[PDB]
Amino acid sequence: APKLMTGFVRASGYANKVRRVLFAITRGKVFPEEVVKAAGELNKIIFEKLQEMGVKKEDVVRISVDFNIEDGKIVWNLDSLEIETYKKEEEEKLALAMEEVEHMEKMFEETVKELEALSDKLREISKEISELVERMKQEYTGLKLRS
Amino acid sequence: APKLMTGFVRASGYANKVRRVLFAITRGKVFPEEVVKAAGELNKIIFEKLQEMGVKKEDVVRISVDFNIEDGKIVWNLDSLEIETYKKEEEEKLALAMEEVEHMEKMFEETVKELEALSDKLREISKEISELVERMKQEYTGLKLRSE
Amino acid sequence: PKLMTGFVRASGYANKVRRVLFAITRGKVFPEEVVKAAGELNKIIFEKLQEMGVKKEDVVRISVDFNIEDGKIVWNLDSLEIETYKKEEEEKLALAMEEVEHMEKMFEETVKELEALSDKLREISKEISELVERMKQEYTGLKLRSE
Amino acid sequence: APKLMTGFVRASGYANKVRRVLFAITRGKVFPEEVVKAAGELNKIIFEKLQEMGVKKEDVVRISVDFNIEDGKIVWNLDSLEIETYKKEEEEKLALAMEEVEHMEKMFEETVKELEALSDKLREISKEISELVERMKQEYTGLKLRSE
Repeated sequence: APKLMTGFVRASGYANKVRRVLFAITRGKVFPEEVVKAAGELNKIIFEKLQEMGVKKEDVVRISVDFNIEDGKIVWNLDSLEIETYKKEEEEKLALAMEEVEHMEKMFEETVKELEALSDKLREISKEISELVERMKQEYTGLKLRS
Repeated sequence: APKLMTGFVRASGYANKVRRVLFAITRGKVFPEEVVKAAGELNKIIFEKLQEMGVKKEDVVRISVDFNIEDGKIVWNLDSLEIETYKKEEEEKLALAMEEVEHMEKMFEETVKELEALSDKLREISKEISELVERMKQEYTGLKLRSE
Repeated sequence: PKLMTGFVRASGYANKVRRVLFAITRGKVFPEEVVKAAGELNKIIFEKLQEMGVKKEDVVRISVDFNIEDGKIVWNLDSLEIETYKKEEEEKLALAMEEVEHMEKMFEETVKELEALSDKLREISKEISELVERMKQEYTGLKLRSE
Repeated sequence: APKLMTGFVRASGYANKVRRVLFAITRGKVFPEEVVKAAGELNKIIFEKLQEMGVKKEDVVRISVDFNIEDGKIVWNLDSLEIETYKKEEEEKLALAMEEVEHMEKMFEETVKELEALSDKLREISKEISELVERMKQEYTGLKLRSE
């Protein structure tokens, strides 16, 4: 029985961290659309639960839950889910450390956005090239076309 | 009334040349599907007129037809077609040129072949890379995804 | 100018310093100087860290001022200051940090994958440029790149 | 014995064609700089000779030369140099044909020019990407770097 776990994650972006782990865990087994929908459903549950524990933005949480993959759907036995909670005030040291993790992932996101912009510029060139190579075949040769 | 004319071309690769020229005079107005179809249709009509002339494959020929574009479609009155014939033995000098032409044009194809090989081999990476970026986005960021 | 690492497990403290050094200096110094300066201080730490008897599992905080001077990195060691946290004390913290390490190393594998592709690409590009030229030489009266 | 020959080529184009044929013939045997100098050297020699013959722009020529590769240089027996000329009024039919092959090859170049623009633009992204990858290595990982 496979198991999602987030480990120590600042509440601020617990939502992200479960999904991130969900993609990682189910890679290849399920379609991405399902991964988002599934994590979305759980994330909405752990939110209302987190409020019942009176959790603030700054606190650090922890998440364990079991799920099974069945004909390309992610189903979890919700009662196999457990949340641990850590008030910043109690574990001030850990709680800071977790803002540091957060900020260094926000920093990261800028880098990816850069990369995305390049890979985009590239598939663009790639298309324009491959497109043109054909346009030559047409006008300058008698080779087999793509028609 | 626009028109296609081929220019001096060896009988050997007459079929190719007419298709080459057609794309040219019709870029961005027609579709390749409609062009490749009409270029096969009109060159069959030439071929039956071509055996009718008794013209060999070492010879040289001039082709000029009128044509018209109708809602993306390609249409031509055939009694506008005009084929000139030039026997090898008569212009032994001319025919030798269209043979050297044809050879280098084929020699060119082999280079295009490698280019296509390169273009695709790239477009693979282009796609693998862009897809890896998504895979990163999903696993390592809170960024919006192709998926959502 | 001040590099600080914040909470990092003792094991990958080496990396963290350099990683951040690159970040802070980007553009201002050649990379060769970043590795040299980083390694120089990283040793100075390692030694000064053993004197305090720090295992690999413990967590640490490191702050040192430095100066960019005619393209070189100089730091006054006096400004350097190290906090040290025993796993025994912060069992909760030290886990979180180990958790980061695992994740950071999991990440390395993705990068390697990406490089693998960028390389395969640079190669393909170099070939295409190389071939495009060879076309110009054989089929055009165009100007070449050796005239 | 290696032997560069152009075949039928309009007077205007001779210059290129020989250089093109020299590259194609001596592939991987000599550095391009040598080829372009060598073609450069012969091409001026054949120009002088081409004026003596009184050849106009429109006429067609054929060229043959013997040459040998020595230590990475291209040397030719210049007395092996053999030219033929075909004034337009004599082969009026051939001259027009070689004119069309000229204008065609020029319509071609505008394409290679475009392709080149793309190849470059690409090479650039390759460089930018491949660099971005290194920056990630140094900033986000403890992997081995190009700087160790």
